[PDB]
Amino acid sequence: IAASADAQLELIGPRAAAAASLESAVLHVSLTARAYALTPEPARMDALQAALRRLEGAAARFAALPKSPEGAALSGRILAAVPPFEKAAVALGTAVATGGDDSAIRAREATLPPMREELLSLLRTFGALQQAHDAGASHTILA
Amino acid sequence: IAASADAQLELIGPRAAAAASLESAVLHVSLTARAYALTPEPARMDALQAALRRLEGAAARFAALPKSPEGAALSGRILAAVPPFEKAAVALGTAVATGGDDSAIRAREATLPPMREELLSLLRTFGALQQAHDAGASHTILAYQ
Ligand SMILES: [Cl-]
Ligand SMILES: [Cl-]
Ligand SMILES: [Cl-]
Ligand SMILES: [Cl-]
Ligand code: NA
Ligand SMILES: [Zn+2]
Ligand SMILES: [Zn+2]
Ligand SMILES: [Zn+2]
Ligand SMILES: [Zn+2]
Ligand SMILES: [Zn+2]
Repeated sequence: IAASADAQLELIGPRAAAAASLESAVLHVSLTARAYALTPEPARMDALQAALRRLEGAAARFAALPKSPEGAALSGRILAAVPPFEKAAVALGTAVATGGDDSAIRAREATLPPMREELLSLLRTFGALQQAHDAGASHTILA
Repeated sequence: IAASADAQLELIGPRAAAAASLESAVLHVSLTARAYALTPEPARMDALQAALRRLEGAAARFAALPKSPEGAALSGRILAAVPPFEKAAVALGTAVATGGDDSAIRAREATLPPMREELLSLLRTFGALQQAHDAGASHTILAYQ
């Protein structure tokens, strides 16, 4: 009861942490993909690959958190956008790795930033709504 | 697209985490203090005690990370708010423990929530500003040259 309330409130820190880590994974993927387009070395290709695994890991962690009703709606949208984003970043990396046109690399890569922006904008809104519901639930328990 | 830019951007996650975690430690000290005062019992004194050590650790993690210039203002004040809030929390505890008068304990208790809400308000403002700053730095870092 008190224990179950406290269990609810203690999700805050981890929920916020998972959201930011998904945020940061989306960034790191964009950053590593851009850098590999820029300089098609082994270490760069490897860093991109590692970034995509980090992204799948962050999406999964994020997916597992209980969310507020508002929060869960956005969450679905966020998670549904992650596979297309990964997919596009994989095509980029592949286009580079296989020696594509400097023009084909440019085109694959140009696809990413609109997806990145959308993904980051949804997570930012998720953070805002969830934190508001956290504040309401917080007050109910401490009252 | 240099290494120095990854290092900058990789601070986002931990900083955000340390902010949420301090937010949570502060709630948790409030929640255990209240529960103790409502129902004085050994495990509840223990938890308030544990919550206090947790808050000192969360403050220390948060104080350790670099912050944007906007944050640095709010930041300084957040951290200075912690000791007074802990000190009040100890005084509520100690009052319940030493066998306080139902009135005096209500007074010490009442002195907590204002301090909690102010600190949490600051923290959330800090989060919003740092987020806006991180979003602008990320954008710039990934801009086409
Ligand atoms: Cl990054
Ligand atoms: Cl709600
Ligand atoms: Cl709590
Ligand atoms: Cl922006
Ligand atoms: Na509040
Ligand atoms: Zn990175
Ligand atoms: Zn709500
Ligand atoms: Zn708690
Ligand atoms: Zn700034
Ligand atoms: Zn942007």
